[PDB]
Amino acid sequence: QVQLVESGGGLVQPGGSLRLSCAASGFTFSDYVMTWVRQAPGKGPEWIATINTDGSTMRDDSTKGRFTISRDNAKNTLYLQMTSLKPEDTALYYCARGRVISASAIRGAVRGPGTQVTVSS
Amino acid sequence: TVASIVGIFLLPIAGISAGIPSLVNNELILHDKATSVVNYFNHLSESKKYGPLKTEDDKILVPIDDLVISEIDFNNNSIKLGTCNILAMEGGSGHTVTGNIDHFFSSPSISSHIPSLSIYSAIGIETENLDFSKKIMMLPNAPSRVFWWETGAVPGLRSLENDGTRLLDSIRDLYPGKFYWRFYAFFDYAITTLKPVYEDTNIKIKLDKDTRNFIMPTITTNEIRNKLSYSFDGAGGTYSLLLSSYPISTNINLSKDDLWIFNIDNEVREISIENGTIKKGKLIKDVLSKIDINKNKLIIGNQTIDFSGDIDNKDRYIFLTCELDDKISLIIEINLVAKSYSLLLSGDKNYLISNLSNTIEKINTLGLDSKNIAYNYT
Repeated sequence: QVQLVESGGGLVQPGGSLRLSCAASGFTFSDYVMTWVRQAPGKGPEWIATINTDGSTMRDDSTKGRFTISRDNAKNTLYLQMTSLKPEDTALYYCARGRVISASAIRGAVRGPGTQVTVSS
Repeated sequence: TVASIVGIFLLPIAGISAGIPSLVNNELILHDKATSVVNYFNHLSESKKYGPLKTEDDKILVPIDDLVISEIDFNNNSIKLGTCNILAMEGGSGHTVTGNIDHFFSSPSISSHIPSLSIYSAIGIETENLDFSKKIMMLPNAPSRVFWWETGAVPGLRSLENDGTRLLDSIRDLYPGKFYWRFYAFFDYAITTLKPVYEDTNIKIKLDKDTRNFIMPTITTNEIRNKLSYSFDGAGGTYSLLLSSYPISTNINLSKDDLWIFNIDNEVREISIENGTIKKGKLIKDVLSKIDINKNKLIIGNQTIDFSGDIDNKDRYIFLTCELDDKISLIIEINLVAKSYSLLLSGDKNYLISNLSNTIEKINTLGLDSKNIAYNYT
């Protein structure tokens, strides 16, 4: 019954910006903290940021400034604003319900299929 | 005993003093200005002026921010240091020094194809006969590293003199011909950039038979945090560990009479960063709905605690603790071998029995089985 579907990825040129979104249904969105993850081949899943029910955030400081998580509870939507993209940012970006940071927690998460983001030269 | 469990802080996140690195062109830059770099070495020099651990608020031992401590031995009152190196220089010609300003006819060149230089060798940090009287300590936050670095044209730096430039000179003087951080070669040059390449670092904590309380640092850089692990050697004392919501790999070598307590209040609660410190919020829905218990491994949310040593002991219980209200504590009694847990609520009898309904709702909100519950009134 839980649905999570990401949108907004695509082929982007180095230095561009992109806003990802994830629509949610099947649960009370505002009751949950929510996470953005990205995953490239050859790496473990990478935790980007988690947004609390009060709009405060917890984030990796290597994504600092360039990636910004936000939520719109009335639209049941999670957002990830991305800025100054670079080829190393190429991955499948996906949303997960809850606060999932460790590899096992991410791989066991309630998550969407992801939206592919490709930055290349 | 459960009283001691219930008896088990505005400390900053890692990097508030040493700096938090940034990802620039796909590599971590710790500092990117000459004066900022010098200031990092000035910060490091505090390990000599104050020792490897500081004592904050006369209650807790706190290692120097970004000091690579690879072992803490509570039996021998000693520390081991890990690797903190910086790339060496080769070549150059016509070196002189005038007024402590190095000069070259041809400048030397930084190379990652020759052995790197130990920064800590130039500090001479005291690692022995340390005072471990305080029974609360924040764990070290610093993986081993080799600092790659760069020079650039930087004028007007010839009068800079502080404990950082002294340490940089000490490196230069200890490895003659292999390190120059400020020099003239037709133009004034200096180190402009510090680029750590971190290395997997296991931090061994050799416990004694005593009550030892540990705070895990909050490391907000994934690439640093993922290079670190803690390995505790139990000696039959009473041990507590306050886990960070930013998880770090942890192994516990269980001894027969160890009492282990893991404070999970950060893991079960909303966390944000304000003024360089942790801010706790409300409980996270279903954060404990899939506790994974095995003889050699416990998974609690984003926490993974591995267990070695006496892992086939059928009689041992370990305890997880957190606060449900400002007056009620939740203790999760775990038997790793039985792969089982039960719950204990602890607080004032009047308050607890009053708010019993509210409290069992919180337990169920956390995702826990509420079928086995004991009650401890104060």
